[PDB]
Amino acid sequence: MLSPADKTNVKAAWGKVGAHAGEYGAEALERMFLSFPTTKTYFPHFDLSHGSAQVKGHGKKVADALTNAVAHVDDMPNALSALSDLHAHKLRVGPVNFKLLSHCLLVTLAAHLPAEFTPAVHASLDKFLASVSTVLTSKYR
Amino acid sequence: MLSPADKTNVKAAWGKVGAHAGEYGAEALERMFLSFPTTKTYFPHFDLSHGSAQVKGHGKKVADALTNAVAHVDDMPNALSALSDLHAHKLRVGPVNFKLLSHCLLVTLAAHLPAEFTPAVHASLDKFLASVSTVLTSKYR
Amino acid sequence: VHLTPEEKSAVTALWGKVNVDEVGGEALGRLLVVYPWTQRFFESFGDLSTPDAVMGNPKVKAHGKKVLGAFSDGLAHLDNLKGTFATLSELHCDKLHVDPENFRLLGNVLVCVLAHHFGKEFTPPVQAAYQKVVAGVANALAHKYH
Amino acid sequence: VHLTPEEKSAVTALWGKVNVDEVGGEALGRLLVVYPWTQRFFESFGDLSTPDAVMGNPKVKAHGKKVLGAFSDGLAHLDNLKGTFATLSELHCDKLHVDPENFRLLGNVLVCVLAHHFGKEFTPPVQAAYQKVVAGVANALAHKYH
Ligand code: HEM
Ligand code: HEM
Ligand code: HEM
Ligand code: HEM
Repeated sequence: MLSPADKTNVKAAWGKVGAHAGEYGAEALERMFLSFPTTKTYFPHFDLSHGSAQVKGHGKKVADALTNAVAHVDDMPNALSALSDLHAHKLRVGPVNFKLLSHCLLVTLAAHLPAEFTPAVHASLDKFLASVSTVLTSKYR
Repeated sequence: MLSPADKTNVKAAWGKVGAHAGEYGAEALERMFLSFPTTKTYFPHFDLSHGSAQVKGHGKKVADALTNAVAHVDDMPNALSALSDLHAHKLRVGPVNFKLLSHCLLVTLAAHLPAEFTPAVHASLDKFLASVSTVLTSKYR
Repeated sequence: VHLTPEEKSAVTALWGKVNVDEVGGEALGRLLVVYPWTQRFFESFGDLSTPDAVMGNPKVKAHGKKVLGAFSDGLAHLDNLKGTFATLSELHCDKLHVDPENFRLLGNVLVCVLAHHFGKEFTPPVQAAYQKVVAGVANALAHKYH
Repeated sequence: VHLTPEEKSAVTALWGKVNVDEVGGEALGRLLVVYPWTQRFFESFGDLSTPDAVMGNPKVKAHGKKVLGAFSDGLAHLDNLKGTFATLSELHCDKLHVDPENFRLLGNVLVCVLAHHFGKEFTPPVQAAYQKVVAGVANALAHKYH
């Protein structure tokens, strides 16, 4: 459950991401593929090579949805219903993977927002990605 | 979330547990200690010997709490608030351990309820235990 | 795996009593039913719409017997699982693209199934030996992923 | 662990740039902040009521450097983290009652801190190699639990 500080923290942090969210999306994916090679099992149809247009493109998509969730930090369940749908009934990504992308997203933010990645912001972002994770895997069964 | 189907399954199977809940709780703890030894770090103060009265006593407590969740299947978050508070603030059990207990609780029931432990009841019991776990871990941060 | 001799004997005694045909079908069906997401890999198997549809699907039963067949083989080479499972590991990764976490879920389902089948015979300590074993196999099956 | 000479070099060289004092105090405090239940082992440290209070607690800071210290000494034995951490593993089990899962959390926290610190330098390929080491260390530390 995101506290008022958390939502603030999250909103602040993502605010700085700005025009780079897409790039950060892409980079996180890249870090996940490299660090947790099992995650690649879900993208057999992509070119996973460095700077592949497929990864870039996809990075954008992930970034944009994250953005959308920060904006509806208050109504996540509702803001991401379609996405919860897609993942649960179409994609069928196993739940463990959500923790892997989440972690890689922290790492990426850490690496690019030195000043804003304080211990309190770190905790908030973590809880946020966890919340996003829960929403996205809530219609699994 | 638990469907009406799930609720019927759980009340039915737990119904059968009846007066053995105590012994089954103790048993689930023993299996957990033997298979996932890392869980013992939380019970340094216990005689974990075979047939420890401590374990027996502890098993009833757990079973009693599960019985209480079944009794309030439509208000678990409130029926369990106290225990959520306890596990989050005093015991501070790391999340992953909950899934270890759930799994051994599942093993015990299977071993004792051959007739009721159908694929459908198994799925329902799994979702139930996952929800209980979610509640007990809700106040962690 | 870290199997004491007495764990190894207990694994083997019990396994002697198992009907791989049936246990196999039961474990695989139960997996598709308890963790519906694992159905992604068997869209060509047909109707998996309800529990009766999965448990009784001749394709699920057949596959399950295949999987458990490969598993029993593993049980005879408990000394060299990585070895035993190498080609299968490569297949699951490279051709099938099966997320290796699926192998641990199957492990757990199987332990419930053995509990289901042997009742009291599946003692606390017999389960601890099987836990080691299914963990070993899942590791072996994931060893070749890249 | 199962590091490629190339991956061995990247770990080795980034590390050489690490101020153990700072990174250690920060890895440990971020842990207590992000995963509040880890505080159950540091009751005696004092006020951990706030990010500010953990980050500031010198007991925390000094524990952090003692932790990174041993971690540091372990990168010198990447071929045998098991024998390197055996006594520390027994200690953590038998005396401290620390759940090995915490080893993994720390590891991840550690990787976040290095990224935090090295920005650009901490590339996907460099993170990949560190992920294998933190896993490796966590595994060696949990190795003697019974
Ligand atoms: C941080 C949580 C996640 C978010 C917000 C997210 C978001 C998205 C979005 C926005 C799309 C595109 C939907 C469309 O095309 O309209 C997508 C598709 C997809 N996602 Fe997720 N995702 C998340 C986690 C994951 C994880 C952990 C995996 C696998 C390890 C995954 C696997 C996939 C796949 C395979 C696709 C389709 C790829 C394609 O064929 O283009 N997602 N996701
Ligand atoms: C669904 C799972 C769980 C349920 C229903 C449950 C329930 C309970 C209950 C009813 C108590 C007794 C509190 C009192 O004195 O009134 C308790 C205590 C305790 N639980 Fe849990 N718990 C669960 C999971 C866990 C797990 C997974 C662990 C660790 C592996 C754990 C560790 C403890 C400890 C250490 C105590 C205190 C023991 C003592 O000193 O008497 N619990 N739990
Ligand atoms: C104990 C773990 C497992 C073992 C020993 C095992 C063994 C096998 C064997 C022997 C085959 C046939 C190989 C061939 O076609 O050349 C196979 C195929 C397959 N396995 Fe696995 N398997 C295991 C777990 C799983 C799990 C958990 C999944 C998915 C959740 C899975 C998915 C598949 C699929 C999709 C196929 C091919 C089916 C087809 O013919 O279309 N396996 N497995
Ligand atoms: C990379 C992983 C870790 C390493 C290398 C490590 C290493 C050490 C070392 C070298 C000591 C010195 C104590 C002595 O020699 O008596 C120590 C103590 C201790 N560690 Fe760990 N540790 C690790 C992770 C953890 C984690 C994650 C926790 C808890 C979240 C933890 C809890 C403790 C505690 C409570 C002590 C005792 C401190 C005291 O006496 O006040 N350790 N550890």
